[PDB]
Amino acid sequence: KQAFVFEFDENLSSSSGSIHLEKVKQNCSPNYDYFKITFIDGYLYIKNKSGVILDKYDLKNVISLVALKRDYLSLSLSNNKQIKKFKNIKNKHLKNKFNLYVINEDIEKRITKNGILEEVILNKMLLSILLGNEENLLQIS
Amino acid sequence: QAFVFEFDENLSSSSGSIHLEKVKQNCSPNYDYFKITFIDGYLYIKNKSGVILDKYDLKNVISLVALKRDYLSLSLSNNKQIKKFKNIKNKHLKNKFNLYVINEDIEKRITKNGILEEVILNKMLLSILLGNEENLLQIS
Amino acid sequence: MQTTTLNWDTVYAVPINIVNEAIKLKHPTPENFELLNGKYGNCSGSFEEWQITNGGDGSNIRLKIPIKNFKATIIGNRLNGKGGFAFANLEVQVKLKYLPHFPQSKNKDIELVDLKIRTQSDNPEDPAIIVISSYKNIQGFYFEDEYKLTEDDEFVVSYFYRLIKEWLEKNLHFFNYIFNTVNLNLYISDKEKWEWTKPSYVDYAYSEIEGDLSRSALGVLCMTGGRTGSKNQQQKIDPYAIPAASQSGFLISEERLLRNILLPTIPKKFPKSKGDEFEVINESSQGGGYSYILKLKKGKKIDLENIQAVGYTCTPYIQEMKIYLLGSYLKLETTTRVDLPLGVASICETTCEYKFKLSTNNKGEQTIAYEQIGSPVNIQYSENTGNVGLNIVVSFLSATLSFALTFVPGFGTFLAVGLIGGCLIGSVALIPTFIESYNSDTAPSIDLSLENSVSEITWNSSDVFNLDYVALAGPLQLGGTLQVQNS
Amino acid sequence: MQTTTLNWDTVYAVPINIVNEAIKLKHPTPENFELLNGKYGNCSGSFEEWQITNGGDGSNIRLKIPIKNFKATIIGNRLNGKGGFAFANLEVQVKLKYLPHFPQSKNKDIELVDLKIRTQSDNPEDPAIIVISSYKNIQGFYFEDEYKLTEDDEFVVSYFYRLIKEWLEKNLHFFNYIFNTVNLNLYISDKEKWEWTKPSYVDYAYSEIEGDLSRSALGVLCMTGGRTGSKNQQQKIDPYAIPAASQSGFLISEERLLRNILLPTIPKKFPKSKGDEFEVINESSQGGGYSYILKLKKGKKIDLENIQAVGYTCTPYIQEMKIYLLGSYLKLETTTRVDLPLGVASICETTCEYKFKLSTNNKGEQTIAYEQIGSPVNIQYSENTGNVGLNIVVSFLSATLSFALTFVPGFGTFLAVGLIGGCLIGSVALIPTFIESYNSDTAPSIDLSLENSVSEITWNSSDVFNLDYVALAGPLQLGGTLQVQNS
Repeated sequence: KQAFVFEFDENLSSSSGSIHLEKVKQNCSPNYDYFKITFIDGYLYIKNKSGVILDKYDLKNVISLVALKRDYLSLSLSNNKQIKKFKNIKNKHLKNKFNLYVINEDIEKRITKNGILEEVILNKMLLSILLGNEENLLQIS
Repeated sequence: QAFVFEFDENLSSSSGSIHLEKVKQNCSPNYDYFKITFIDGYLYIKNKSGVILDKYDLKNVISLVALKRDYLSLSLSNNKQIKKFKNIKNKHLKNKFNLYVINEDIEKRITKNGILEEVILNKMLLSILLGNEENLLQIS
Repeated sequence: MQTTTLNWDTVYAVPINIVNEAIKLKHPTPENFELLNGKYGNCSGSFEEWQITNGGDGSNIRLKIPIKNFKATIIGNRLNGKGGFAFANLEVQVKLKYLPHFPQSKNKDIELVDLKIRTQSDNPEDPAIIVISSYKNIQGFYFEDEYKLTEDDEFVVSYFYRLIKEWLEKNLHFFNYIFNTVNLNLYISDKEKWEWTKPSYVDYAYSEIEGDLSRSALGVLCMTGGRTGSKNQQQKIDPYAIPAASQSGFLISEERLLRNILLPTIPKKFPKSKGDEFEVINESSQGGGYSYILKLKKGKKIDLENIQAVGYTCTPYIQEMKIYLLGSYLKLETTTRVDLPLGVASICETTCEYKFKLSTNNKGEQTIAYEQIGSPVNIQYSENTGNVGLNIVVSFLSATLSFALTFVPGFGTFLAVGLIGGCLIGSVALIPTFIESYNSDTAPSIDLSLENSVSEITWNSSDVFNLDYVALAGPLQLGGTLQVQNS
Repeated sequence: MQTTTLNWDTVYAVPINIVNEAIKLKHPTPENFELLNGKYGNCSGSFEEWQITNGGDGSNIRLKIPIKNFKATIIGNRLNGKGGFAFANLEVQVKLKYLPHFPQSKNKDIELVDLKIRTQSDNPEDPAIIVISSYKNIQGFYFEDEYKLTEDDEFVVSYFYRLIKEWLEKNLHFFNYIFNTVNLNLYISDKEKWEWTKPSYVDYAYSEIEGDLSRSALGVLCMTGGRTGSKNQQQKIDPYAIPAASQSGFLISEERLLRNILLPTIPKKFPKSKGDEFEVINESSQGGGYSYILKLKKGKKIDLENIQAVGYTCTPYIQEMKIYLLGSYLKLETTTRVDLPLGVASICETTCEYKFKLSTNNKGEQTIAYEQIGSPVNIQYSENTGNVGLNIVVSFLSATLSFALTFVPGFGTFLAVGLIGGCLIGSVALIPTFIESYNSDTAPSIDLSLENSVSEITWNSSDVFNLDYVALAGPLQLGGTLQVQNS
């Protein structure tokens, strides 16, 4: 598949939509793979403690750049059973096995022009939909 | 796990579905044996009047055939990806792989009725199989 | 050309043309037949003798049955009429079967069995007589008002054929013929000579090459020495079982040559051996088929006669060896190693090759001879770990080369003569004496050997096998002509 | 352990601990900081010394930035309030950059470049500063939220770090530590010595292995001799670059040793030859990316000095050879062939091995010595198309064996001493004279070659490389300790 569903839920923000992923050719970090994430459609919601929507940001066409250690390539097994999502488990922090990090959450600053708040939340969202789902990256060219 | 067959001839007709399977054997190492089981269908014996002189239910008839393993060279390239066992009406085709019938009706569900039934069934089996041996390539 | 027994112990292959000839000769007279009061109709006609024709495989045999002056009356609610033909070939498929031969042999140790057409079967999935839809060269066909043979009435002929089958099924003598007769040795034990060529289990195979009957063969397949058949065995003949030079062929599995002749013999070449160092195994890459080798067990070595080199009494040893059958050769590879205590290691990998052939002794009797092909091929690996002086190193390696170049051909000769010995005298225990006194001029006749091998199977009641070829082509391979009695 | 330069010419690997220790000694980290009048908030605090920490790779460097006595005001419509922490360890990711050194070199043939943190970037896909999402050892966190904070203090902390990042964006230059300094020899030509060790292009790499930091290194990677970088070069250091025995490691590519020292030198061993018969290629086994070997070009042979052999004057020749670097060794394999006019050919495949080590001459000066490891290992075989008798063949093979055992070590000795020659004197033209008159007691000091190789790179402004180790481990490998000028 080209596009993937993503879902993110936490107490003060949530997001969903679909993303396109592609490997980024690079020669500066031989032990890491770079991936470019393009948001095809989606919204980022900021909510209060009781779930009321305070703000929302259209993610459409936002572009993110991430990297992780090529240890993930040894993940088994790339089998189709069945539909892969980039989903997080609400309030369940996970281990970062492959030193996944975000290089730039919004390259063209479509949302982070709004300020640090958006950057920080977008950064958190990216790590949270990726971590634990790295086996999904195996099929990305 | 099924295939549709269509057999059309001047004095004899047949339609339905069959289930084929490879028969393990250790007596003819250059040949593959197949067990054909008729899931559904009827065998029509007709005159030139084209009416129904006799109608036999092919249900559960079991047939056994063999052919030269050379057929395994065949390249299927499923196109158009739907495969039936259909004879080409009134056009006797070649037997590339020395295909032959070992038993037309093992339990004699139909052939108990005499020699004519053996003859017709034997002719029918060769007709639906010949030309269509490429279908066999996917039968375990 | 290298051939194989395909996991059988012995294989006896004869061209189909030769078999059909004996059949025709023994049944020259046509036979009138008639079927009256048949449920599905009646018929009458004349047979000529059946013949094996192409299209068979393994157990399955095609027969061509020529029929002339045929008439039939068909009965049924559905079809009904009188007809016939002037000539047609009925083609059927049958199997053959080994059956006890009568009278029984006087020797209660042997069961004579005959190869004959299997006339009856109680298994619905394996009919005794299968009619093949072949409307070849039918002449003078007619049925009621129709005197032409059309596609629309070809089924009438199929009906005729099954009326003829009805007669055949009730008149089994039509199929009488003894293809061959085999001495099954029921109770084989160690005490018998040539145990490896005496059949204890037998089956057959029809093998056709390119659909050409003239290049096709019927084969007798035997397990010997008390072995019986298994899933390991197939009803198949190698294309090259029969020598190009000869009419008919007989093969003895190189497995049996190696396991039963050389393996028990080889320790007698080595006085310093303990006797348990050697084995015969099936070698291969990824999966194993028919390639056998006589070798040392893993971890084993053989000490040899001591040599004197550069002032030292040294003990050569064999750390590795391979004896096997490839193409026309018995091949020997032997790795010999010698260490000089000062710190020089010598390792020679030496290879020798042997052909076998038909020959004669002083008495003009047929026998088996061998010859070494070319000179030993040697590769010498050396190491100097004591930083020994040049002259000593060079002299030492020269001595150990000299040793290998004489010892290894000696070992090769032992094996070749030993192999011939087992073949000719049949008693393994007698082979070391045979080697010691071997002489081309003096070598015993192969006749006793044949009596216990090929002649364990008799074709066409009384055919004699006339040997005209012997070679190694993987298995030991015999070529000869079947002589029919009463010339 | 065999190592590799991974297609670079020269490699200089220093443990990260040494680099960090140097930073804490020079205290380049700014003390107090404050962001005033920011749109999204403001902050202030104190830094403790910045240090390289784990998680980087190649270009990418992770810095631990410990912060204390921190407070910040957050300004926003949603998140808004004042807070701080007593201590935190901020982790960022940055890159380093080579910049023109000042004051420049007077020699305009040499361009001095400094390795320093990259402070800015105009490529959005390559931020100068990346904040890492790590919240380690945060003490005394506090924040007064005017509305919402169900998600933890982690969120506020991430916001704080971005405020600190805003200050960093404008103040990273405050951290002007020079990691190392490199002399770029632009314009290398004519009679230049040691051209294969004079850098013409330089880059760097962080390398970590699990077990971290203690075993992690910062590497200076150079292309030399006018060569430049390419996609062929990766920012990576082999795990075995630094001798286990030493603090820091310097590597000179085996490819350069072969192309620039031995390849021009080896013809001078055979004034018989034309001089165009040799080549350095990429084909050898097994691990890594690829290995380099010096061999005869296809089709070529090298006539050697004549020998007497069983009454005939024969010319041995080199039919094939391989010079290559394996484990701890310079290895030479030479295949010599001799053809006897009687029609027999001798073939010897002879392998010799040489180690290098740090040594001293009689003036107590450090130098490079060598030694042959054991004796030649040999393989000998033959071809006999003339049907020549065994006795002649054996005597013939003795003579050719003796020649190989004498010639090939002499060949290896020439190569070993030739290579020391090139390393120690840096001029190809002078090597033959060096070989001819070599003497380990009198061999020149390595100091001049160090000036032109390793000391072309200067760490921590004024470090001096104290050599304590030399070996061949694929590429020439130097082991040593950085001496920090006490001051």
